[PDB]
Amino acid sequence: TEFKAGSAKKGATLFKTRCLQCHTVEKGGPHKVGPNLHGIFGRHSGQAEGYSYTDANIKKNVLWDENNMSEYLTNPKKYIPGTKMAFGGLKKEKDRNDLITYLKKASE
Amino acid sequence: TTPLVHVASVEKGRSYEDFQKVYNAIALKLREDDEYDNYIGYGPVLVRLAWHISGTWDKHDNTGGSYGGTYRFKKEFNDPSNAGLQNGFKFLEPIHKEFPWISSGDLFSLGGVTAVQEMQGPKIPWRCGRVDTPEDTTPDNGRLPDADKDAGYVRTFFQRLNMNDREVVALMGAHALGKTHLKNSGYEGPWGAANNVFTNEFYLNLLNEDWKLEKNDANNEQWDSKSGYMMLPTDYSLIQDPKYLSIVKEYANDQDKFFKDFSKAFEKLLENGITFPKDAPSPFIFKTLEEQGL
Amino acid sequence: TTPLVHVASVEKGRSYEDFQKVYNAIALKLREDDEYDNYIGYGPVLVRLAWHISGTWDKHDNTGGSYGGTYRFKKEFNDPSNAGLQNGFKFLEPIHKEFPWISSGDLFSLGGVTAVQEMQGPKIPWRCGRVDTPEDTTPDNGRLPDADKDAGYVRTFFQRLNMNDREVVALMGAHALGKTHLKNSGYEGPWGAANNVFTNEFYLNLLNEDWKLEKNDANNEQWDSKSGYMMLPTDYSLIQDPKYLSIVKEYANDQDKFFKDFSKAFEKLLENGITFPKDAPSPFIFKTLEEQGL
Ligand code: HEC
Ligand code: ZNH
Ligand code: ZNH
Repeated sequence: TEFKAGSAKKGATLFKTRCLQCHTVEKGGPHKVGPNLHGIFGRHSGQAEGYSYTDANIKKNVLWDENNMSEYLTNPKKYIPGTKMAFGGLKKEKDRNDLITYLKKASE
Repeated sequence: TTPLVHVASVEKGRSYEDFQKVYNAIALKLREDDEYDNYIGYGPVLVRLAWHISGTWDKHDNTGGSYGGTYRFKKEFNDPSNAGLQNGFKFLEPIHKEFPWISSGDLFSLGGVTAVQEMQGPKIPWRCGRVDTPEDTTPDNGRLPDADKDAGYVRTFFQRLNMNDREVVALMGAHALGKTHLKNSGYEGPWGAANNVFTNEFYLNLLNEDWKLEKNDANNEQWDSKSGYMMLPTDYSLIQDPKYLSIVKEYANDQDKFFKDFSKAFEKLLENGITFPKDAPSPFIFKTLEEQGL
Repeated sequence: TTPLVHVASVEKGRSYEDFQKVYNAIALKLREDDEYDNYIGYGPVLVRLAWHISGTWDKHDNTGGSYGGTYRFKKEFNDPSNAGLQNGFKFLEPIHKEFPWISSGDLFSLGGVTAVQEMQGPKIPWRCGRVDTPEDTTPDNGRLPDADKDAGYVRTFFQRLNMNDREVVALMGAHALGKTHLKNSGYEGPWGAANNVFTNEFYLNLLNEDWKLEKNDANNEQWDSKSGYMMLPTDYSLIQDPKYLSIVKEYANDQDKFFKDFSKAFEKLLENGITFPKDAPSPFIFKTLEEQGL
């Protein structure tokens, strides 16, 4: 695709340090500060049960595929303005492709 | 007759554009060296550094403060209350080699302003003019606050820095950044989830979490929550004290008010002890990396 | 044979406030029933409905248009080109029972104006006075355009609606809203990502995306992009004709010019066939829900 594919082992270290404090990747998992990321690939933005999302994340309604997710993780408040996702941003392409490779295998 | 007058003197020949270049260098390295401290990055240690070099100030005799840049000297460097900060110094030294003209105090304080702005925080007006002083003027160890204390201590300590209730509660909100490290202070864990993005999370966590007083691995007592967050006894004292509690609530409910108050209080913290002349330029508001298209 | 005069007659004793109340009811139901069509809402179907009832007009004999509100009857209700519009009617009928004094034509056209404004589009002046006409004034099927067509067809079709090149390119911009559904028209997919908000995205996508002619599951051909967007052959014809192309380029660059031209052309579309007495009140510009606090 337009995005490559990296190491799922690095993306595991990138998730446990930059995403786990808010997210969880297993089935029927907890909704901490952020939603359960299981099955997020092939689903629309703001469709996971039992969580209160912001009106900006719902009204954007984009199918989460590996390409538009890379645009999200680089700057969250730019692609979807008004979202409560307090994240700085993955500025490196290598850090993005490694994380998506892990998220493709952990959330499916 | 009077205390120490620390008069600001702009570095030989420098203006806004020169300092924007130092900000840009610090901001870029903050983006580049993102692997530090389990990917939290150097942002939090830079604001802690800016605070610790400023926090040595004593309003009664005008000793300490950011002016002299005395952190570069042994005594203040090896202060155990400064453990962890050597990483902030190591970050800033190649930037000092790139810009040898900037004083130590200006660089240390600019590092903090840069870190807050780059972590999506409020714009913090900054003034230049701090001048390096000899080894004499190096403040004695023990001027920084102890974390194992109460509200009365916090209030009385901050009086030495000319900070009122609103200013201390505002300043403490920087604890939304980074974490406590057992090896450094004897305390362990983050105050929040958004470790490297400046928000009002500190106040939200103080109020919305169920806190329990437990002993850590260094045998120190801290307040821990089920979400994996922590609060130092001095942080938790902000909700034990009724006057501090109302301000904590105000900031938890209004991030804009927190930003405005923090900006003023942080600028004051970094400027404490410095007398700025009237021919001296107006405070600089630096453009972020994002505003420059990066 | 000789042309039909359709004189606007204001609903007895009704003024601005009465119609603002109908606008508010539509607007609130639009916010409430946000579940519909994968969270796109009923907004797009309401503007499609306002266009479909108005697009039946024939200038040569003054038959059809928004005046009579004749969509409610069986013949125009079951027109294939009207597939999917039943949802728009289902949406508007409880609002009609809530305000039984409003004519069908007035409600249908107001639904369109309301939808555009509530989705952050331009203010569209709207005039009341459409009067309900019987079952035989009901226009014959096949008066709406075919999507499969080229620029020459689009131009000639819109001539029947007294629309010039600027008016048709402006009107087609409503395709920034919603999507094509295979079960309805035999075409599938959205024209843009911002489906529930009125923008100039239709023109930006038409010019900036890499389009490829492809067959769909209903065996019709449409233009598709790698980003998942589509264009009907009639839409793509706007970049094949040189006159329409210049106007597409103009709107892609200037959203404010598109907003101004769309408001004029949409109002004209909704008013086609109606003779307004100098009597008659000035057009109403309704306040949005946001403008009323709510
Ligand atoms: C905590 C402070 C966060 C960190 C660090 C990360 N995310 Fe998160 N995320 C968080 C919240 C509060 C929300 C909800 C936003 C809203 O507007 O309601 C999210 C959301 C997402 C989503 C979208 C889910 C959906 O729409 O169904 C995704 C795909 C997501 N976050 C991914 C993600 C990744 C991979 C991260 C690691 C680097 C990450 N987030 C960190 C809060 C926080
Ligand atoms: C009372 C008072 C007080 C006290 C006691 C304190 C204390 C503290 C401690 C203990 C710690 C830890 C260290 C380690 O590493 O381990 C910290 C950190 C800290 N800190 Zn803080 N503080 C304070 C204030 C403060 C202020 C005022 C500020 C600013 C503004 C700050 C900022 C900080 C930061 C940011 C940090 C981070 C670091 C890192 O992470 O690295 N701070 N601190
Ligand atoms: C040429 C011409 C033309 C044509 C052919 C058309 C066609 C069409 C089609 C095919 C469709 C689809 C349907 C389904 O569902 O599937 C549509 C839709 C449509 N549409 Zn459009 N159109 C047109 C014009 C138009 C106009 C003029 C307007 C207005 C103004 C419109 C608006 C519309 C809308 C909005 C829509 C969407 C809807 C939904 O989504 O629901 N439109 N459309």
